[PDB]
Amino acid sequence: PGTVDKKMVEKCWKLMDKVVRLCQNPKLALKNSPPYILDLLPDTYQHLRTILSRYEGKMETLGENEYFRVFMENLMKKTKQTISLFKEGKERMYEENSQPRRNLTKLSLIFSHMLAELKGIFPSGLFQGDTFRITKADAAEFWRKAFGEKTIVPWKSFRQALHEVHPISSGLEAMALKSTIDLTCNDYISVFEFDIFTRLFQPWSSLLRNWNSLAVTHPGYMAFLTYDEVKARLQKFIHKPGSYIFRLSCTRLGQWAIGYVTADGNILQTIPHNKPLFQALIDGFREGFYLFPDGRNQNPDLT
Amino acid sequence: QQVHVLSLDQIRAIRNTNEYTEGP
Ligand code: NA
Repeated sequence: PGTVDKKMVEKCWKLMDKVVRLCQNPKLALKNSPPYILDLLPDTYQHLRTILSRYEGKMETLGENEYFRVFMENLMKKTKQTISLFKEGKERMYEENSQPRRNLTKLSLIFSHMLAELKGIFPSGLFQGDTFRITKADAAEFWRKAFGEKTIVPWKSFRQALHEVHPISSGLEAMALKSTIDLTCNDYISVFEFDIFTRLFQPWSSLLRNWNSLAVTHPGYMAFLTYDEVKARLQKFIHKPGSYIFRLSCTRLGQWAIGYVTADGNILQTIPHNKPLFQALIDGFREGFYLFPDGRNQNPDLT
Repeated sequence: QQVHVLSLDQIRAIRNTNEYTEGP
């Protein structure tokens, strides 16, 4: 990706302004629940202003930084895709479950992940990638050994390095692994995305067996799903107490969110920060709460 | 009623929050 200068950033801001104006169309009636594009693009704008202010008089330093070059290219691309969604979608955008509205929700989730990453790498607007603290010690040691203090690596280099410790099946498993870890959908793995993935699928010692058991062969796992989409999806099981699904929390990145149908026909969502996901699912099954993953009668045996 | 469209630089994120409840 090319060098970033102030003129590229301001062009991106103009495109972002066009998106937030399109999204305020009263016929659209977007709900305010996270991930909310009308929160996320303004917050992204404000954080980018903070970054540019920290680099006043040294914009060349910022604009040559590899992570920032990739980030700005991706933000521009994804903002243009959102505009194209409105121009191709026209009145279909006003229908809640239309293809363009589902695409807008997926993009909203991607913008949320991008913002979180940007703040993890530039917490007060200054680049802090070289001292980024990976949460799990065994995962931190992997990154230090393979990549030093690097903040971002291409997917193919990341795959090759990870395969040395946790072998990866070629084909669709490798594709599914990439889709899980590449939260910002940019074909790179940042140290932030690595931190999130290794928190979600801890312990490191069995990382990809955990991921396979919780995300590939578990029908309860939902990729790129929001809180409101979980409520919608479980509505058809409101008559089947114990139906449940789980996904990444979008506002507490690195935490899981489990949605379930209660005995009195409510849909609740909970974040099991007290214990690992494996254990939350095991305990919830034994206690009668997490019985029917995505409404199915058979539940995986995580023992 | 007016529907005032706010610009990118005028929106202070509402930061509205989804309801997460204690484990069952
Ligand atoms: Na990525």
